Amino acid sequence: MNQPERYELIELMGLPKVTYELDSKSPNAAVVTLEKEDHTLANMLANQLLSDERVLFAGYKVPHPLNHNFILRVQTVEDCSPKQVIVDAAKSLITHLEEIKVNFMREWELKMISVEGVE
Amino acid sequence: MIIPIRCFSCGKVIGDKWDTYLTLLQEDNTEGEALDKLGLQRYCCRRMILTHVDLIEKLLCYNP
Amino acid sequence: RIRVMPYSTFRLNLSVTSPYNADFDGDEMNMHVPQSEETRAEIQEITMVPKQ
Amino acid sequence: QEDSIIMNQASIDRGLFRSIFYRTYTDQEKKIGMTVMEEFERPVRSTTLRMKHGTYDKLEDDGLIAPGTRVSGEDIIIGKTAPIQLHAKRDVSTPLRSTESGIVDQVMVTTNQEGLKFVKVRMRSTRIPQIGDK
Amino acid sequence: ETHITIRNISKNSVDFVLTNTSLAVANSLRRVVLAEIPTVAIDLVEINVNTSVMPDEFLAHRLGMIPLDSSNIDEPPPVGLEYTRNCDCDQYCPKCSVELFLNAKCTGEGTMEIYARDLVVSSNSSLGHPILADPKSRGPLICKLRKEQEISLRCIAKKGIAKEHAKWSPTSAVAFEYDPWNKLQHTDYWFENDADAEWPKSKNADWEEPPREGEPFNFQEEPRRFYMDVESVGSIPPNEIMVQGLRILQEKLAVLVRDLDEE
Amino acid sequence: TMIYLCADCGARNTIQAKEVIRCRECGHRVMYKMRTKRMVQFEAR
Ligand SMILES: [Mg+2]
Ligand SMILES: [Zn+2]
Ligand SMILES: [Zn+2]
Ligand SMILES: [Zn+2]
Repeated sequence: MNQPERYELIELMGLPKVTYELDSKSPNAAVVTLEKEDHTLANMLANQLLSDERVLFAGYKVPHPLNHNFILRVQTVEDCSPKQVIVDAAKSLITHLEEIKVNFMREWELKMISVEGVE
Repeated sequence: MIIPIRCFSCGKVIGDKWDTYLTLLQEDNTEGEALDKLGLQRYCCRRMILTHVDLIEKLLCYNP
Repeated sequence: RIRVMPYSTFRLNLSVTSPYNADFDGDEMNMHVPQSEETRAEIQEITMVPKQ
Repeated sequence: QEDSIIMNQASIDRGLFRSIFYRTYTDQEKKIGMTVMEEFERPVRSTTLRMKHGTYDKLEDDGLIAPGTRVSGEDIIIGKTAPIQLHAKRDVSTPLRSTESGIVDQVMVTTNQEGLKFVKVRMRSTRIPQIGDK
Repeated sequence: ETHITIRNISKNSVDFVLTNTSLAVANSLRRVVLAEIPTVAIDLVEINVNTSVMPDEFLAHRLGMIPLDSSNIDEPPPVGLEYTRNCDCDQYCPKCSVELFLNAKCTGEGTMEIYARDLVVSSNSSLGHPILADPKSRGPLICKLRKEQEISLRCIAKKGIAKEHAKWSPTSAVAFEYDPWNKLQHTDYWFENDADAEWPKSKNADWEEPPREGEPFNFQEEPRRFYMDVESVGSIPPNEIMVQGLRILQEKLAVLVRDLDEE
Repeated sequence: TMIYLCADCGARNTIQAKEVIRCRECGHRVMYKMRTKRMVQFEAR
């Protein structure tokens, strides 16, 4: 009866998927608010985003398990950017994903042969 | 009433795996252990065919 | 201070459960909304989970 | 926390603790008189008085609903009438508590003695687990 | 380099091992596969006559979970239909939703047993066709009947992800276990009388160390090597799921970049 | 007027308003009501 609409979990109600906004405090550091997409994309740009020596902070946390979104704070400090730090990250990811998407499509058919066939 | 279809915890389909189940614990002299021969390694859902009550044979006989 | 979630129960704050000597055994709790802007003031400046 | 539990939605989606809630509405046909009739006729907004927020648009020619018509709200399901231009038809028909919803399982129309008609309506309303259930 | 090292496969599950990668990505792959992976499933029934014992409400929920073929899906126009929500057509149309039929009657007097077989698609080799997990059977069970209890149902499937209802995920579960001994001590085992003595070594434990010493334990070490094991429902071939996992995971990272380099 | 159905036989009683509640080629005196047409909107959840 007061069950939020499920489809309002996978569809931005005219809500700007991403939003990039500096802070104050902190200086040279901004806070990103991706919406209707979280708990997956977020964890990556972290346990990986922190891998760039350029970084000095890596936010990430869902404010409430009812709202389907999440913030991300990055500080850096000192030259750029940090809209560029997370993109350099995202890019390093998509490309690191295929690294495995290919090995998969490569080793699959390769151990499909040993279980008979034929052709 | 009739098997749940799709176990409660996973997705493992169980609608298919009963017309065949019952034809062992009462028709092949194999144990409750026999379901293991149906790909039930997890707890899990396999307590699905096991903890089930056939409430339809005993409901179907009320003909209008 | 209300606001405002969905699903049909009253979410309230665990550290406030002791004063209401009552768990979540499916308990009910009543809500009384003020009207006039002169009481809204009383139960804000004197009676408040904080000042209590 | 403190005597409370959190349940997996995936499960409740496949049927954990899904239940049904049949409710049934009894209604006869009193007759005092003299000879005062009171049939289950469909109320006619031409000389009734009084009943609004219907809608009676869900009653058949029989003045009774047909399963399994999606009934919700304060919808009505039976219709009464009691004599007294354009006079006179009253309305002692029973509505449906808004707090309930869902379709209509089946209805059973028999005879009482008494000596008139006698209807029973049952509606089903699936109930899923929701935050706040015991 | 590598990255994956598969072991056994079957027709419903795919056991393998990740290599050069981080924890995050692992989990973030576990999740992906369990949720946002487009599939077909039925999400609307119209009943005409039903004098059986399962109520209409009870059939909808049941006719739903029964898996269907999906295969390609993300490849329109044909052999794949885009979400029925963002469709170029109005309301509901076969161009973005597959119609299904169920006209079950009774010609016997003993007892009927209607399976997933009796349904009827349309003939648009989508598909489409449900599945038949059962061995040379006819599919998952739907309902039973006695005398004259014919039911007539119109079913149409849409496209959806687990997120929207557990009904869609074509994925059973997943079975990972990074660091099977206890290198990084990411866990404090409860004794009760003797530690490495109460807890069972795992089948996947025979692929590593670091017993002996007293090195002492390391710490510059991050968790790599993850022993996953994906199992599908039977709705769509056993990966499939995995393959289509990253395809809509890369594209989820992209969304981001494009919303930051354009402006 | 409409049609009704008996608790046992089920044969079409097609009986008239204000009369007597019963059957025709049999006995007992109750009766339910045929399900409407009626293609009804049903979510699968
Ligand atoms: Mg107590
Ligand atoms: Zn299970
Ligand atoms: Zn369409
Ligand atoms: Zn009869």
